[PDB]
Formats: sequence, C-alpha cells, structure tokens
Amino acid sequence: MDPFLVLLHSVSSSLSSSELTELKGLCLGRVGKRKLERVQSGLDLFSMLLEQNDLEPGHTELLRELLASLRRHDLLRRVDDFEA
Amino acid sequence: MDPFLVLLHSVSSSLSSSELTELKGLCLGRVGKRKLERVQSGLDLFSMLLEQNDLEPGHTELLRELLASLRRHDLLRRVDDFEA
Amino acid sequence: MDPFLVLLHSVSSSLSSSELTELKGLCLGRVGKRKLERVQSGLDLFSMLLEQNDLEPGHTELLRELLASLRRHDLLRRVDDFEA
Amino acid sequence: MSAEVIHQVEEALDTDEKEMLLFLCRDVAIDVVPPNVRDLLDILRERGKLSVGDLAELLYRVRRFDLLKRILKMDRKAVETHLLRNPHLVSDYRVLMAEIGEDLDKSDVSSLIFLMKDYMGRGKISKEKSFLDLVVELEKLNLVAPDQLDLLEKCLKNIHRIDLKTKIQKYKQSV
Amino acid sequence: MSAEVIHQVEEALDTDEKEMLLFLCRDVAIDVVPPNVRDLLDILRERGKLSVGDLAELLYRVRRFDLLKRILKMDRKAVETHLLRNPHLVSDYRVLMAEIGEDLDKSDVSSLIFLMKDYMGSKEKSFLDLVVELEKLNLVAPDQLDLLEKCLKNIHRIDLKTKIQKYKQSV
Amino acid sequence: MSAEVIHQVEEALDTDEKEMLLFLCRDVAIDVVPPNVRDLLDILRERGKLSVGDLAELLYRVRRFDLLKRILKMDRKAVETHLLRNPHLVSDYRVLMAEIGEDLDKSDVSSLIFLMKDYMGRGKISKEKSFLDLVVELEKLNLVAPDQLDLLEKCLKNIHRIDLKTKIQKYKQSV
Amino acid sequence: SAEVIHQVEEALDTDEKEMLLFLCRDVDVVPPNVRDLLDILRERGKLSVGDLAELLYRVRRFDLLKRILKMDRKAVETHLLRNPHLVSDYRVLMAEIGEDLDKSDVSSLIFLMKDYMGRGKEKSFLDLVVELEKLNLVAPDQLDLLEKCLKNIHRIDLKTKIQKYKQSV
Amino acid sequence: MSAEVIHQVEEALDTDEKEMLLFLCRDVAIDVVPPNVRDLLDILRERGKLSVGDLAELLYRVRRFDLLKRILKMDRKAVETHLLRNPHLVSDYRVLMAEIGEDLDKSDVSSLIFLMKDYMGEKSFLDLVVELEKLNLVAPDQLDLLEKCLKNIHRIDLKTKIQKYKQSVQ
Amino acid sequence: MDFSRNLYDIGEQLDSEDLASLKFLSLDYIPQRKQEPIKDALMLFQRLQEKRMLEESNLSFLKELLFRINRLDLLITYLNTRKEEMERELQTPGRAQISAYRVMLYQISEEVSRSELRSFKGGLQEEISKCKLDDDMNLLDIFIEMEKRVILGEGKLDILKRVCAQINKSLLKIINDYEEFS
Amino acid sequence: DFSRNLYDIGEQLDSEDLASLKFLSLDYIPQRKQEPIKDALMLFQRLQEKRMLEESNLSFLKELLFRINRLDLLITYLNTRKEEMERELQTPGRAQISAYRVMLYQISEEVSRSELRSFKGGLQEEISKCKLDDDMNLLDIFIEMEKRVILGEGKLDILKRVCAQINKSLLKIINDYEEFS
Amino acid sequence: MDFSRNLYDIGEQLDSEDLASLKFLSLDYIPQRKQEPIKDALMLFQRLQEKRMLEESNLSFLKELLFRINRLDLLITYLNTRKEEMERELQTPGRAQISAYRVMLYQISEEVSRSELRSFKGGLQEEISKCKLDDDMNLLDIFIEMEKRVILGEGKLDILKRVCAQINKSLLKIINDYEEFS
Repeated sequence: MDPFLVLLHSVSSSLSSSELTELKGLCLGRVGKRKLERVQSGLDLFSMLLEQNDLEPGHTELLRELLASLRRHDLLRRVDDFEA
Repeated sequence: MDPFLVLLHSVSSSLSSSELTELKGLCLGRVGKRKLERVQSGLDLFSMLLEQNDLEPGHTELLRELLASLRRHDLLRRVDDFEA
Repeated sequence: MDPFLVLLHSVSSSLSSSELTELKGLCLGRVGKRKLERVQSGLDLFSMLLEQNDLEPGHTELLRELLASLRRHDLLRRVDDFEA
Repeated sequence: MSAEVIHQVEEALDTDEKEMLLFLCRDVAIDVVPPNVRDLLDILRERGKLSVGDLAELLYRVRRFDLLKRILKMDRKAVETHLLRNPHLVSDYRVLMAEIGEDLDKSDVSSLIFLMKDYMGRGKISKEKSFLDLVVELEKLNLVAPDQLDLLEKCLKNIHRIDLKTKIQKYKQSV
Repeated sequence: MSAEVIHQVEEALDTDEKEMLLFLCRDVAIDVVPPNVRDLLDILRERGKLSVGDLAELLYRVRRFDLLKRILKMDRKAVETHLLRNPHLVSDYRVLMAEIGEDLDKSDVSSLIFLMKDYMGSKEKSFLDLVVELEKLNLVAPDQLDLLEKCLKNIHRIDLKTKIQKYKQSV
Repeated sequence: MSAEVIHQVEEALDTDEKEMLLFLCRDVAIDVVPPNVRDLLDILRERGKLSVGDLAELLYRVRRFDLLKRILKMDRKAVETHLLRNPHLVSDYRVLMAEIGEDLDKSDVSSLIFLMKDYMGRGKISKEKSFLDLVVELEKLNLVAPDQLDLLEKCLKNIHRIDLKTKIQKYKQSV
Repeated sequence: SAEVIHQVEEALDTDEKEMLLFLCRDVDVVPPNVRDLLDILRERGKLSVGDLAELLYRVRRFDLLKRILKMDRKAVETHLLRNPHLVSDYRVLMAEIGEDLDKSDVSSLIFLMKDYMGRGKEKSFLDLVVELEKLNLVAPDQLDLLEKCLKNIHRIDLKTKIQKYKQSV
Repeated sequence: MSAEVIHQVEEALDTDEKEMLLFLCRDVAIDVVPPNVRDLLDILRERGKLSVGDLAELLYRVRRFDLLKRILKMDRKAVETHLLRNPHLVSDYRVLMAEIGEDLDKSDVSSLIFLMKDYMGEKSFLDLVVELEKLNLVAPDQLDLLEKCLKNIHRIDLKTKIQKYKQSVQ
Repeated sequence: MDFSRNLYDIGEQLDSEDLASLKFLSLDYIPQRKQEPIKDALMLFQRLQEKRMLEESNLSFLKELLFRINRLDLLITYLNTRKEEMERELQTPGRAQISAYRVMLYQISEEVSRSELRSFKGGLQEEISKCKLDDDMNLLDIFIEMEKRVILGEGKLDILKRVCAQINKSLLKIINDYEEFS
Repeated sequence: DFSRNLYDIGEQLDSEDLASLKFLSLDYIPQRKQEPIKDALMLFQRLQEKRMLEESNLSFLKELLFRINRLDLLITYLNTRKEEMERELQTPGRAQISAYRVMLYQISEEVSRSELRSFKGGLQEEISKCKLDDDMNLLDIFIEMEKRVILGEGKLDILKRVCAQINKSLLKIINDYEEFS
Repeated sequence: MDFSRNLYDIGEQLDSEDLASLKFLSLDYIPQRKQEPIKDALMLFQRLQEKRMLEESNLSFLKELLFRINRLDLLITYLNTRKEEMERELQTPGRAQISAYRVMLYQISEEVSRSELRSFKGGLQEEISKCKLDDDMNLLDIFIEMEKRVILGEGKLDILKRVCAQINKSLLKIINDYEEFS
C-alpha cells in the first residue's frame, strides 16, 4: 500500500541513531542478530519486519507497541490518525 | 525523447547515497527485490521503472510525487518547468 | 520473553551516566575489558550478559544482586513486581 | 508471424529475462530444449502454437509492456481482456514460480541450496544459481509439482519468510 | 521398446548427463566406443540387453525421475524394488566413480590433475575423463583403488575417502 | 529445342538438384530410369513430349529462374500464363513432395530415417538415404499413394511439425 | 607460366579459394575445383600475367604478387585501367560486402531470408549470394531487395556503399 | 593370434592412437606408405615382421596397457623385459619425436609453425615433423634446427631430453 | 533436513566479530587459501563438513568452538548442553581439538583496549619495521603477522612476554599460567 | 633472425592491448578476418600478408606500438627512441593511421566505469540495451555507433553533445582535432 | 609424488596479495602473455618448472622467492631451511637471481599507506598524462605502468626520487642505499 509505505517512510525518517539502536536491541527476539547487523537505517528494519508478516499494513499493533515503548506519542498519534 | 533523457540524467546526477537507498526502498512495490539488489545508480532504476511505462513523458505524475516525498524543491520545480 | 525484555529496557532506561560507569566497574570482573569498552548503555550491557547465560528471565538473582549493589530499591521493587 | 518481429523482440530482450522466457515456455516445448530465445520462438512458430496473442501473453508475463506498445501496438487493457477471454499459454504454476523467484535476492538462494543439499547433489549446484534454476533442478528429481508444493512451502517457512508462504497458500486455495 | 522412447530420451537429456550415460555403459560395450547416445542405445537394443527395466535402471542412475514418470509410466518405487530383487547391469564400481565425481569442483580436479601429472603425460577435462584416462593406463581398477584413495586425502577431502572405504568394506 | 541447349542445361545443373529432377520426372518416364539427367532429356526429346516451351515448367519446378531469362528469355509472368492456359505436365503430388523436402534440414531427415529404419529392409539401411529417396523406397512397397497421406501425416506429426500437416490437409482438401 | 599455378594453389586458403571461385564465376561451365578452373582458363587462353595480377590484387594477397609475378601493387593498379575484363565492379562490390560481416550478422541475414528462400550446412554471405542469383532477384542492375534485407540488420554503412555503387554507374 | 585380434585392436584404438601408430611405423614402411592403419597392419603381418612381441611393443609405445592385459595377457614388466633383451623394432628417435609432440601445449604449436614458416612454404606437431623430414632439414642425426627453435620459444624443458638423446647416440 | 536446519539456525546468530574469532581459532585445519573466500558461517560449516569433523553423529568440535568464544546460550538452546557437561567433556585429555596456545592467544586478545592496542603496536613495531602503521587493524591480525615471521611460535614466547610485561602484568600472569601448565 | 623479434614483441602484450591494436587496424584488416584473431601472432601474420609489414619496412609497426603508449618495446627490441619517432610522425605523408582513430582511442582512454555507464544510459534510441550488455568496453560502443552511421567522420555532433553532457575536458581534444583540418 | 605434494602444500598457504607480490617479483622470467591467465600459485609453479628454474634437484629459486616476501614460516616448515642460511647464501655474489631493482621497488611498495598511496598517485599526473588516476590501482600496478612508458628505469630513478621526496625521507634512505649498492 503506497500510503502505508509513505507513512512507514515518514515514521522511519523522524528517528535518531540512539532510537535506532534501542529499536534494534528491542527487535532481537524476532529478528536474527546477523540480519540486524547489516541494517543501516530503521527503514530497512521496517521492511525486514514486514518480511516475516508479523507486521502488516492492515494491522500494525506491533508498530504501536514499539512506538509506545520509545515514549514517542507523536508518532503513535500519526499512526492512529492514518488508521482513522 | 532526448529532452526527457537529459532531464532524467540531470536529476540523477544530483542525488546522494542516502537519497539513493531511500528512493530504492520507496519504490519497493513496483520493483522486485532481485532487481533492486543490483541497482547502483538512479538512472538505472528510472530505466527499470520506465520499462513498465509507469514513468513516461506523457505521464510523469508518479515521478513528481516520488521526488516530492523526498522534499526536493529545485528538482521538482525543474521537472515542472521541463514540459513548459 | 516480551514482558521480560520490556522490563529490562525500562530498568535500563532509568540508568544514568554515573550509574552506567559504576555498573561497568562492578561488572569488569564478570567479562573482559574489550567487551565492556564498547557498551554505551545498560541495555547493551544486559544484552551482552544474556550471551553468557548468567542472566535469564527464570533466574534473575545476579541481576537483582547487581542492582542492589548500586542501592536502587525502586528497580528492586520493579523486578519483584514483575516476578511476583 | 514474420521473422522480422521475432528478430526484433529477440534483440530487444536483455540477458536477464531470456532465462525467464525459457523457463516459462517449458510447458509448450516439453520434448525439446532450446538453447536461445530465437530458437525457442522458431520452434513455437513451426509447431503452430505461435500467434499475435501468444506473443502478447508472453510479453505481458515477462512484464515488458513497453515492447508491447512499440512492437505489437497493444496496451495492457487489450491483452488483459484477450487473456481473460482466451485460454492461457502458460499455467498459473509457472507464473507463480516466476513471481516467487522475482522476490528473492542473492543472499537467500544460497541458503536455500545449502538447506536442500542433502536431498540433491552438491557439485552441480556449487556454482552460483538462480531460484528458477533450483526449481528446474528440483522438478528434474520430481520433488515439486503443480499439485504438490509441501517441500517448497516448508523450506520457505524455515528461512523466516512467511509472505511467500501466504502466497503459496493463496494459490493452493485458488485451485 | 520402439524408436519412440529412444528418440525422446535423446531429445530430453542434455550433454552433461549424456557424458555420464556414455561413461556408465562403457564397460558393457566392450568392443564399440560410440560417440553419441543414439548409436549406443541402438547397439544395446540389437544385442538384446536393452529393455524397459534396463532403460529405467539407466535413467535412475542418471537421476532423471521425471522421465521415468512420463515416458516409462513408472515411479521410483518400482525401479527401486527391481534393483533390490533383479540383478543390476552396471557395476557398483562405475556408479561409485560417478558419485565421487559428482562432488568434486573445478579447483579440486585441477589440483588432482596437477598432482597426477607425474604418472602420465595438458588439457582441461572433467573428473570422468580423468578416471577414464587413468583406467587406460591400468592404474585404477574395480579391485585396485590405493592410488585414488591415497591421492584423495592429500587434497583435504575425507568424505570421499570414507565413501571409498565403505565400498571396499562392501566388497 | 536443339541439342546444344540440352548440353547447356545439363552443364548448368548440379547433382544436388539432379535427384530432384529425377523425382519430378517419375510419372512421365515409364520405360526406363536413366542414371543422369542428360539421358532423361534425350529420352524425352526422342519421345516427342519435350518442347522448348514445356521445359520451362521444369525450370519453374526446380527453382532455377536464371536460365529462364538467360536462355528462354521469359519471366515468371510468361510461365504463369503458360501454366494457366496449358495443361500441367507434372501432378501436384510430385511438386508437393519436393516442396515438403525443400523445408526440412539434416536434423529432421535423420530423425525420420531413424524412426522408419525398421519399416524398410534390415540390411538396406547401410546406404545413406535422403528424404526423396525414402519417399521412393516407401512408394516401392506402395505404403504411400498419391491419394494416400495418412501415414505421411502421422509421421510428420510424430516429429511435431504441424505446419506441413496443415499443407498436407489443404492439398487433400483440394484433391 | 603453367607450373607456377601449383605454387599459387598451395599458397591459398579454403575461404580464399571460395572467394576466388565466386569472383571467377562470371567467366560458362562451373568448375568444381580451383585447379580445374585454372586449367580451363589456361586452355581458353584467358590466363595471362596481367589478368592473374589483377585477380590477386582483387583478392588482396600482395605477397604472392611480390613473390610469384615479381610485381607491386602500383603496376597492377596501372594495368587494371586498361582492361578490367576478368571481374566486373558488381562482383567486386559483392565480395567486398561479404568480407565485412561477422558471424552474428550473417546468422541474422540467413534467419531473415529463410522467410522466402529454400530451407537448406552453415553458409556464409558468398554462399548465399549464389543462391539468390539462382533465385534470380539479385541482378547487377536491380538491388532493391538486397538493400532492403541489409537495412534490417542495422548496417547503414553498407547501404551507403550500395548507394555509391549505384551512383557510380 | 588370428586376424580377429588385430581387427579388435584396430577397432578399439582411438583416432590419436591411430595417427601416432601410423607415424611411428614409418621406419618399416619404406616399401609402401599405407594411409590406413588396417592396411599397414595387414602389410606388416603378411611380411612376417609382425609377431606377438611386435604387437606388445607397439601397444606399450602407444600407452594402452589395458589392451595388453585384457587381450595379450601380458603386463608392463614382461614387455619391458622383452624390450630390454630382444632387439628393438623402432629407433628411439621416433619415440623421442612422439614424446616431444605429446608434451607440447596446443598454443605453442601455432607459435612454432609461425616461427618455422619462413624456411618452408590446423596442423599437428607430427605433421610439422614429417613435413620437415620431407624437406630433409631435420634428420635422426642432426637436430640443431629443432633444438635451437625449441630454445627460442622459451620452453627449455624439452631441450634437456633432446640433449640426453644426443648424448645417448655415442 | 533437521540437521541442516539446526546448523543454519546456529550460524544465523553470529555477527562479524564471532565470525572472525571462529576463523582465527580453526586456522590449523583450514588453509589460508580456502579461508580467505569464507564470508559467512555457512561456508565455514561446509568446509568443516568436507574435512569430516562436523556431522549429525559428531558435534564435539562445534561445541568446543561455541564454548571457547564465550557463547553459551546457543549451546543450551540448539545443542542442549549446559556449561558443566561441556567442562567435564573438555576435562579429560585428548578431547580438545584446539591447542592451548591458540585459546591462550584468543584470551589475551580479548583483554586489550584501544590505548593498550596502540601501545602494543608501537612497542614491537621495530621487528616488523614500520609495516604495521595501520591503525584500523585488530590484535589477531598482528598475532598472525608475527606468526608468519616465526617470531612468535608455540615454543617461542619471549617477544610476547617482553611486550606484555612492558604493557601490563596480568597478560604476563596468563602467559606464566600457560607455561606452568606445560 | 627476423621472426624471432616479432615473436618476442608479440609475447609481451596483454589482452587489453591486443584489443586496442585490433581496433587500430580496422581500415586495413576487414571485420570478417578480425574475429578469428586471438593473439598478436595472427595479427602480425595478417599484416605480413598485405605486404605492409616486412623485414625491410617496419614503420607501420613502430607507429602502431607508439600509438598505444608503450615505448618499452620500441627502445628494447625495435631499437628506436621517442624523439626520432616524433620526428618521423611529423611527416604528413607517413601517417598510416588517420588522426580520427587516434582521437577516438584517446577519448576512449579518458573514460571511467561510472562515466561509461553514464554514456550507456543516454543512447537507448540508437543502440539496443541487449547489445550493450551493460559491460561492453567503449571501443565496442564506438564501433557499433560507426556501423550505424551515428558517429561519423563528419558526423561529430552527437559525440560533441554527449561530451558537453558529461565532461568539458574531452571537448578540448575534440575541437583541437577539428581545427587540425 | 612427495615433491609435487610438498609444492601443492606450499602453494595452498598463499593468499591473493602474496600471489600478486610473487607475480610482480618474478616478472622478469615469465612473459606477460603467459602470466596474465595465472589464477593460482599452481599455474605459476608449473610455469617456473617449464623454464627450468624449479625442480626436485634445484630449489634455490623457490627458497629465495619465499624469503623475499618475508614468508619465513614456509621456509622452515617444509623446505627445511633457516633464515641465517638463506642470508649467507644471498651474501655470496652470483647467486642472487632477482636483481636489486625489483626488491627495492617491492620494499618501497611495502612502506606506503592508503592516504600515502593516493598522494603518490595524484602526484604523477604529468607522467601518467591523465591515463588512469583511479584509486583502485595497486602501488605495484603503478610501478608497472611507469615501467611500460620507460619513465622509471633501471638507472632512470629521477621521477621516483622526486615524487617520494614529498612524502617521506626514509624511502629516500632506501633509494640511497640501493644507489650505494651499485
């Protein structure tokens, strides 16, 4: 979905290196360590998460949980505005 | 034709590696992963997209919005001035 | 699992630079200097400790011992609430 | 039907999609193996199973619509309607395999061939391979069939890719 | 049994499997050395050794199961049972050689030919050509295998040595 | 017409088309079979059925149009008009066989003779054969007739060549 | 001379011999072998030092001219203007065009011309010009079909060569 | 020992084996030069010079020990003893020429032909040797034209073998 | 299928650092020519399989490699062996297929900081004669380079002892423990 | 003797220089005979055939070797220096190779892989992408353009415009060659 | 059989960089036509064997080659020779098959870093005449390129000294030592 992809791009654009590292750690349970090593930005991480189908454009509960964990309510608000 | 090609080359010559990979992700839906693996230049990706005639001189709206998503003012205005 | 990881992230977030240095000095005996020279947060320190199997969600005695060594009763009661 | 159009299509095709076309045309040419695209097209023309619609369907499957506009002077709507109202030259199994192979990079086919090294040979697939070549090799040993896709689905599941498994389940539900 | 199956077999197999098929039937055709598969199959048909079961066995050794499913209208279970009960035509030595040669790559065969250049007289060839050349000089035999086993260890390849030892144990 | 033109035609024709001419002169020639074309032309001239205007048809049946302008000073229009306004010397079966033979290469005739090796004699297969020679051998046993095309059509379909099957069916429909 | 032809025939290649046969095909019986062609030419009296020198210059083997006939390219070039009787300009043009096509171009040419030509081993451009002449559509005065066929393989330089030849006459 | 033995030997031989045998049997082919290997074998058999030891010698010189074991029931040791004791059919000059031809790479023969084309005037080294012998430039006693040319192509390895043979003639 | 799945899954959890450590530890049974093309754990596993030291019926060497680089979660997760079992298995003589010299070198390398690495490189740069001026290398490469010039062997440790004594004292303690072991 | 020197010269040329020499000899060696050429020996033999490279006359070989910028073979075997080579080349009538080919080769030298891809990405109108193969050297692209009469002796506008597209340094070479007349 | 196996074992311990260094060092005795298709040390050993410089009886060239590239490990591991013996052999005149020119150039190549390499490449625009200023060229490749255009000769060392004077003076010391050697 093009709107979903552009929303994901916007979400990945607003992060920083420290938040990127924190997210990379927080996804160690699902994503393998070797694949997490090669990532350079959160956009690739989002694509890889889309790969295992645990995150899908129709249902983004994992994305909401991850964003709420990072104490970034603005991005969660953007996500739920997209949903509505 | 040739003006279209020179415009494409000019817009490709003014892109960065981060912009290159962000653009590569942003068009994940229309291009398979295998083809995107071997993409190293913006002109090659533009030609690959043109192969499916999604980007054409008669209809360049997709490229317009794709560049606008990257927040590039000068390139977008040059493209808008290309046909005029 | 996910509750264990989120608890670990939450307890690591409350750490400070001085607390991080104190924890690194205390943990210097557990692991090598090189493995402790690149760690920038207690989050990555716990990630490293998970490799040696000294820290696990089932058995967190070492974690609470280290936390009490820094005299942070809030983290002790937080982990107690998690496990009970 | 003329030789000129066949020659132009051959010389306008990149080396990457020639293998795609050869794999796609395996069903029609089941008794012989052609080395290049021109020989395959000549064999189809000789066999009488070649026409404007067949070429349009092949170019639509290979996703090179610009050549359809330039050479055959047709758009997506016309060829799609013709394919809707006519039998398909290529079965959905082959196009599904092509679409799956279109979604795997160079770092996954190596893992696939390593995983299945016990069932099949080793020294033959030691060279760099494409997913279509691996599918052909598996089909040679009669392990994957249009009605039998358990092994491929399980292998795709084992390499932490679920979306392709969902696509396989979708195709199986379709038929 | 007729020329239809022979024609389809000729037009189905590629050259890589054709070379292995030529190698496998080298010992049974003790007099003729056909360069193609058409004449080899014609000779087998004329001699009377060629049969449905024999053709299925030959295609099974080459590992082309779809041809058995399509042409001979048989599955792998039937030919497996036939091999279990009926005696084989190709010797176990030839199929063992083919299995060993299936695994070696270009670098390994290049190293092997460089090592073995002292015992013989340049070109680039597959492992099957090398073993044929060695058998010409009477250095590798169905009962003599010391040279190949010894040379396969110095190139740091021990699984093939274990395979050879297992075959020797099988006697 | 004269004896010098016969020599000129004989020296300007190669042995490759000599067999074609011999096959195309089967119905008319009934007394003996001459090994060479020169004796055949002499026999037809002696019989009186050979004329300067009729021989051009043979040229149009051998595809040697250069001699038409070089000797007969006639183009395709003149021979077409003559054929339209005069009876045909050769039956359509003979020209159809030559037309079929004109479109087959070595890889096909070899497969045909391999398939039909058992049909002919067991010891006769030693001598090298040709498609026209194979047709003559089959006609010796009368397994194929000018009005009979079922076996030939089946053999042509066996090598998966439907284009010639369509022409055979069209000729059968016409006659 | 007479025996020097032997020294010539041992110094020629198979493709060179084929080109020589195609060039001499203009002058009536076709020779199966080059030695027979030379013997026939000697018998008919057309064999001459100047004619052989012109033929060798056309086939571009100046080393044989220096060794056998003891002449250079300037002398034969001057002698050519007096009587170019052995080979016409059309045959020279055909040979020169044939000697400028690689394997891919000749393969494409035979594939394209199989549409309306007898399907019947691999042959070159010189081996196809004779068949076209037999089919009687490539004549020294008319060359439109050949030009159209040549334009389809994307070789405009040879088209300009054909145009130059047409303008020459 | 009958004609079927030599018939099977001719049938089983490879084309390169036939060419090498035809070249090697040149010394005894002074009476007539048969283009075909079977004709040469028949001529040698009818002349009485072709014995079992002769066939064993030829097979040992064409490196086909498998035929020796399978057909003549003889091994390399027996044929070596026969060669050492009984007189030799062919001179070692032909053997040295054949070995030199076998040891040369495919690319080097073209360079050798190019270098040697000035003296004379696709082609195997054996053809070059027989052509040079026809011109009577290289002979079993003079090898300067061959040794110097071999040294010229930087392949100094075969020069040692040539010098060894030259020292062996005294 | 299951064994290949287990091997692939284990190899999928190793980063560049662990890959480098694994490549260094098994230098004895893998020649440098075959070691350079190795870029991921799968090639390492294939190369080990060819020399017949890693199979579904023999997993000792893989366990030893995983234990030596201080990674035990993989041992208990996919191989189902605790620390105590592996320690007891290594206790008996002859079952260790990695020489004590190599593990001693690895343990020494694992305890050097950036400034310590710079001082180590500058201390012994005289012997290598300025060839090691690069500041982007690791200690294992320096050890390999010293091993190539046979200035640091199994029986020769004088240079290493002198340099570590100049740098610190704990490294000399480890070397003395290794020497007293033999 | 004489052939030994030619063999020595031809034994010290790599594949790239062999391709360069093959390109520099299109006028005298036809395209049909050029394909079988795979080593310098065959090219030297063909040049010997046309009687423009013999024992007495070595000017063409000297010029050809000097053109590809390799003076080592000149000084060592051919026994010549750069000064006298330039002195000879200043003669208007002794330039066997036209300045057009020299200009094309010099322009080919001054292009990198990224610049090569940029060139290949702006010519889809005339040359098919399949024939480009995305890895052909610039000499092959130049000969392909020459075959289709795109880059001609008097037709330099397309080359000039693509030059102005990519780099202005090569425009200096192009315009000085044009002003050479 | 043992000699060939020993040569193969020696060749299996050399990576790509060492093979390139050996190719540069042995450039004089093999033409470039037979040197370019060399993809492994085995082909180089075969080429040397053909030209009668390496054999079972004569090993004086292989030992010198291995000693020149500081591969002292393989000398004592397989060929059973010590560093001092090789040094004394090279001290005796008449047994140095490799001229001091090539070894001096290789020693210069050994003492240049990446930034120094790029500076050296950029400092030679006049001599290279804008032929190839790409950063992927090795220092040995640049030496070969300069040698082709007889810019840098056996006694024509002016350009090399002039360029090297900008970067460092130790390389000038090496060049002066080589000059004093003659």
